[PDB]
This record gives sequence, structure tokens and C-alpha cells, in this order.
Amino acid sequence: NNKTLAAMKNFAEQYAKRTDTYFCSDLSVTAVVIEGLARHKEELGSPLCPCRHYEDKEAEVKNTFWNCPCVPMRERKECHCMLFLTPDNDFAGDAQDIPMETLEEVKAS
Amino acid sequence: MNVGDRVRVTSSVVVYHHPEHKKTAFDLQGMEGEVAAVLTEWQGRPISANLPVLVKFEQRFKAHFRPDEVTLI
Ligand code: SF4
Repeated sequence: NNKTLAAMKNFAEQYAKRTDTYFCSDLSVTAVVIEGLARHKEELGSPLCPCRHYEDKEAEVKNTFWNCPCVPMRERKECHCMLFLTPDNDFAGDAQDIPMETLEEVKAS
Repeated sequence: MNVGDRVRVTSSVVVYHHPEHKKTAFDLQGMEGEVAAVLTEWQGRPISANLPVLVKFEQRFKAHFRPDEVTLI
């Protein structure tokens, strides 16, 4: 759901601005995580974090801990996927926006 | 560990959702609350929450912890 891919991109950009967090300096990292969130949202109904493995994804989405923005990000601003990085982080660039073109390249592959 | 246990946050845990410090960094170390849940499964299906101990504090505030960050009062 390409509408969902665009909705997820907008979410990421708005959430980064609201939390004073920044995207990875390598925006393809960001794009891969945004595409995984959308994929999960299409498959499972919720944006289950894409940079983890699970024993039971349906149970995870019901529990809600790892649905984006996850518990660790909401409470401690910790994002294991490196989608939302605090300004001090070595991998933080300066963008809080990602060109749609960049996500389209990840859909291309 | 049990639901209902009183615990003290003994590790330094910096959070951003406290109702008195909305959006700003606040260390919960030293605060005391009660265990409200220990997340190990959702309807019999093991789940992977990595901050499984949900602790309720005063002022309608709750936060999640690893078992090693809290101490049974
Ligand atoms: S670690 Fe949390 S905030 Fe980061 S992409 Fe995964 S679910 Fe979203």
C-alpha cells in the first residue's frame, strides 16, 4: 500500500521533528526502515518495528510494545533501528526530512 | 517478581513522558512505584518486549523497565 508507504514517510518526518531527533546521515538506512514499517503495517495492520526478529508477529502487534514509535522510543528516545537518532549520536545527520525519491529507490529493489 | 510489588528505580533511567516533565529528560532513579505487569506473553504466545516490567507511579505515570533496573522495596 503505496498510500501507506507515503503515510509512513510523513509519520517519520513528523515524529523526528516533534521529538527533536534526526535521521541517519545515510538516508538509505532511513528509507529501508520506513519501507519495512509500511510493509509490516500492510501485512500485520500495525507498524511493527522492522529491524528485529520475532517468534510471533501477530502477538507482538497485539501486545503493542514494538509498534512504531515503540516503548523504548516513546519513553527513552532509544531507536534500535537508527530511524530516530538523538543529536549527539554519531550516525545522526541533520535531516528531519527524506526525499520521496529515496524511498522509491528502495521500492525499486 | 510479582504484580503488586513495591519497587525503587535503582538504575539511572532517563525518560521523556513524565507528566511533570513532558518532552524533557527526567531521571526516574530513586522513585518508588508498584509493579503493574511483567510482560512475557500475549495470550499464551511469548512476546519480546525488552522493558518488560511495567511500574506505576504517582501522578498517573507509568514506565517500563528491565528487571535489573528496579529493586524490590
Ligand atoms: S526502534 Fe522503535 S522507534 Fe525505532 S523504528 Fe523500531 S519501532 Fe520505530
